[PDB]
Amino acid sequence: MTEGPYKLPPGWRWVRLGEVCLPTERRDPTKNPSTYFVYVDISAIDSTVGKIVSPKEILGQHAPSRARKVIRSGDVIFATTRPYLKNIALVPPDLDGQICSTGFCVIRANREFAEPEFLFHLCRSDFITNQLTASKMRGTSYPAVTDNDVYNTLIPLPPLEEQRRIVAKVEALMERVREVRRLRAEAQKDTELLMQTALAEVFPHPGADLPPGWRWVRLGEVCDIIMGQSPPSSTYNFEGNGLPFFQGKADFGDLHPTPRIWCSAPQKVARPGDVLISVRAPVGSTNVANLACCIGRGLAALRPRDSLERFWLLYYLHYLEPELSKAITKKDLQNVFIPLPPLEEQRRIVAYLDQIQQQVAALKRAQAETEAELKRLEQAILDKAFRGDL
Repeated sequence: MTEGPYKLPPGWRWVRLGEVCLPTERRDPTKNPSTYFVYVDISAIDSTVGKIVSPKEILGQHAPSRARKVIRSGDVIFATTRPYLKNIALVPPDLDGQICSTGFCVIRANREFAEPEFLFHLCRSDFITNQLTASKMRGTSYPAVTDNDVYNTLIPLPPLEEQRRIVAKVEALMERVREVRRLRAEAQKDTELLMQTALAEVFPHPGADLPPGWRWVRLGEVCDIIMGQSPPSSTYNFEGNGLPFFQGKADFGDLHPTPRIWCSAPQKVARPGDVLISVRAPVGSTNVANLACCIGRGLAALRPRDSLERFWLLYYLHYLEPELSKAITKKDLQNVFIPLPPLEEQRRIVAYLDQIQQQVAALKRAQAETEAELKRLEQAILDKAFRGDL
């Protein structure tokens, strides 16, 4: 209504960006051929945080044709090409009187109405991007975004004092985001070390001391071992005839293999529970069977006897992966020594390792890629800022 795009706190007002900007000028550095100037092009900007980080000092003689807009301390420069990339930055004082590409719209705050830092953060918002119509679907001969298009966008305008307060809150919030990323990185490192340390303790070299009552056994003693075989070609089908067939490591998923092809003549069978292990090319890699299935040349299946927990075996094989990864013969597998606690202690220790393993996995995923996390979290902060909610 009278409220504009959305309702602002008391005392704020809606204006076009241009209404709080000043005129800007151009200069041809080639007119002082022996004079160095500093040039800010698109490549000079880190779009993730909106900072001029790599401008180039250039001899006037060699000024690029786009090098014509004079920038001043506190200007915001806003690329009119691909605006969604956020090549948008605040000009520091060291760059006063230097030059940026004509590809930037130069937004110079009229300090009677707007703080440069407030304009900078405002201009990084999707709220501005989303107003630039020439960025949306284009028909024949539609012009690209112009400087006037940018100056014409609507912006919420608090009093100067509140602008400065909002700038401080936005910058502090963004710094906390960085702090958390660093912390996560540290946790990832320490948690991985924890897992590695825990496995090394419970899985000592054969013959090493084990708590009384544990025994060193050969896997063959507490595990049925089945070497996979290639059935006759022509017994494979996709009609669900027989059992899913897994040739080798390639046919393994994150934890369990997913059925792709069947074999009507199941030769070597693995059941739910059994651990699958690659005995071929990438030796030692592991999965667990979740369905009755059959295995080929590339796999062995290990079926724990009653004195051995599936997951104790799995952790051990994973811990041994570097050794196992130098084919693998039945006798090899049967001859592997494993320390064997009573079932209750295997389960107690597996519960502990499971907690760490889940934490390592979570920490791995919780670290989002940098450019995306920073740009989209920035946007969520700006949305709060420009509604008056900070």
